[PDB]
Amino acid sequence: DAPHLLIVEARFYDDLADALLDGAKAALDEAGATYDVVTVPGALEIPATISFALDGADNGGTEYDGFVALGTVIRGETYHFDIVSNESCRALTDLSVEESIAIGNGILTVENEEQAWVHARREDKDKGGFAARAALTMIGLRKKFGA
Amino acid sequence: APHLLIVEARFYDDLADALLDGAKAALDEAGATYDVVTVPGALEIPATISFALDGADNGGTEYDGFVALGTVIRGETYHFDIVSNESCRALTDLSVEESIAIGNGILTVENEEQAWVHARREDKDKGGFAARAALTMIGLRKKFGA
Amino acid sequence: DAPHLLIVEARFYDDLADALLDGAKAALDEAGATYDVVTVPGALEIPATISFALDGADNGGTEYDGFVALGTVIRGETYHFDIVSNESCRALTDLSVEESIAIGNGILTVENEEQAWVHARREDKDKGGFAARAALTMIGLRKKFGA
Amino acid sequence: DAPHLLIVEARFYDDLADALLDGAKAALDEAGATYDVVTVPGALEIPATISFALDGADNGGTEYDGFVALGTVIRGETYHFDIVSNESCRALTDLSVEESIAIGNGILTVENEEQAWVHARREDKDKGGFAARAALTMIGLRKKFGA
Amino acid sequence: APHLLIVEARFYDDLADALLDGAKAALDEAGATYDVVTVPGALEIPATISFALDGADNGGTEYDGFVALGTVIRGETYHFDIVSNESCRALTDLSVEESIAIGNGILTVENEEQAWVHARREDKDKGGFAARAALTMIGLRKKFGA
Ligand SMILES: [Ca+2]
Ligand SMILES: [Ca+2]
Ligand SMILES: [Ca+2]
Ligand SMILES: [Ca+2]
Ligand SMILES: [Ca+2]
Repeated sequence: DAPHLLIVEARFYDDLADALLDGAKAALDEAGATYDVVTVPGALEIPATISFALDGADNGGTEYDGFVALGTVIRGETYHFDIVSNESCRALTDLSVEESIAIGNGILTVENEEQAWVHARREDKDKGGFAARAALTMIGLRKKFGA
Repeated sequence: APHLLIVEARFYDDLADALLDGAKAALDEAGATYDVVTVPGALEIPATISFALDGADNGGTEYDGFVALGTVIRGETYHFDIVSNESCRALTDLSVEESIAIGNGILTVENEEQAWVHARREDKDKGGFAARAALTMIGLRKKFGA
Repeated sequence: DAPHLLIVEARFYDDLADALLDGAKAALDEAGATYDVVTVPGALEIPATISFALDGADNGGTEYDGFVALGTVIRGETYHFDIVSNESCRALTDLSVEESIAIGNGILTVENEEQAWVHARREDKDKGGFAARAALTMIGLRKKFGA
Repeated sequence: DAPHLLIVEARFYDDLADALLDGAKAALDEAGATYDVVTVPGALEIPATISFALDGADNGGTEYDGFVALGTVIRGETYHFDIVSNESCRALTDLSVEESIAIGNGILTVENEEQAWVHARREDKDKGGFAARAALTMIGLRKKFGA
Repeated sequence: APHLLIVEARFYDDLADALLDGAKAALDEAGATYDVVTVPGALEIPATISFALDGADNGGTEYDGFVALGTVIRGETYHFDIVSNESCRALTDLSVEESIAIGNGILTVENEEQAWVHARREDKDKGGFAARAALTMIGLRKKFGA
């Protein structure tokens, strides 16, 4: 009965990811919703992962009620960052419309390493927390419309 | 009479009301009915409409059009610009893809001040214009027999 | 027998829109093509409008040979303009590919009122006319390939 | 038996376009491939044209083995150059994946007339020849995977 | 064992060799096999993978995953950010659209020096990471039973 979410986390900063993962798990537990957790090389692999789960569920696998996307992108000195942030947000959003699914977007786009934690921890910004609530919020509507 | 679905994203309850007020007014004045749901951000509006569309395919509410409302001010963080482009993009695509009437009332201003100059139905009434856009599209959608 | 296209115009500035429309109409008349005209609030609603026409044609509705999209986007003070410029273009481009249809893109993106007129007027740059001519060229290619 | 490609050229600057087309045609000649040439007014019209060709093939029309897209965008005064550059590239790439086709991308995006010649001329950068060759390369990979 | 298709876009033969080397090493180390095909630019990579997928359908090689390699060095012109943007965009979509495992090894650096820092396996081993990324995605793809 209680929604079972699939948390897809992209981690390069074990410390940071742990903050978001905790943040997301926090809000989810308080809401009393079960969940699994898979790990991917980067934010860009999050969409495909969700896509894998949907395909699996269509083959009798776990039929998730919603998904939470966690990851951290910091704009360093290389150009391989602005692209990740944009395209990940784009893919996730399209996937959400295309597959008519609930997806909490916790892919944080931070400038420096500092803001990464400000937004990471659940005590401060708790962006991982909002992601879960967003997910559940979306799961709620998804249910409401009986999609 | 057209039954619209108003999907709003709200972070600043206040600003969101000026917009929902505008949208609701415009729809009321045109004699259109509607339901209202809420989402945490502009980016979730596309998916919400998607749900409604799927839901209607399974005996759910058969909406005639949609009204998207939200506010995205460019502050300092980068999690603003991207939200603005994608929301607009996803909404536009959704409308073409599903061939549906969508009133785009997602505001993209530079500051809190410009937000109300667009929100309040006393000013630019962006919410009202969005609702009217929706109605316009619904009318076009019918005229063509889509 | 002669090409019949659907002019979809987004009109905020009534005068500018009349100028573009005059341009589009003059070019279409000159080639011997016919057309219907529908109005929408903004450039962003043109792709869907065309989408409506295509659907309606699949239901015994009007069968257009091509489309002309007319609109005027003036980079004002608000940031809500560069978005309309990009997406309208991208949305139209995709639609033309996705649906293999002839679309003259006459959505102007100008810096101000002055350039709007410089571009909208048939007497000057005639973008409405060029968009119509582009639609006609595309219809020609479309017929040539037998699509 | 030799590859037969369709060259879709966006033609605005006649001389540059001729250089470009000369580069492509020469590259296709040297490899023994044949080609048809169609003209559109802008780069944004190339993807759809290719779309028509594909639709026509299904309708008993000419079956092409690959496509060469030629065009020249020079960042000038209008803001309708950054959009054309990105969206045409995006549209073509998207089209190549979606339809699994061989497309040589010779749409040039240069800062000025001088660089346009440096790139367009077969005797220099020969971007037209590169695109025609890129197209033949993709046709080769296409046959290789038996697609 | 997994059989991958490495699609490399190569202009700078030296950098390409680095990435390829790094990718092959990471795949052999995991016991995965692979075929290598070469394209002119990063933008042809998505379509190449598309050809593979297509060919599989006709009794052609069935790949369990793909590794895309290329290096886009932002020069003095802006026609590098386009290639960089659209290739990353196209691969991400193909991975979602076809639900396949794709290791993104397309490098987007500021200068040549950085390319080598990312290309060399002794360094940031981006080629190896893309290959590893692909394996991970293959594992996950298996886990969910995609
Ligand atoms: Ca002046
Ligand atoms: Ca010089
Ligand atoms: Ca095939
Ligand atoms: Ca090891
Ligand atoms: Ca097979």
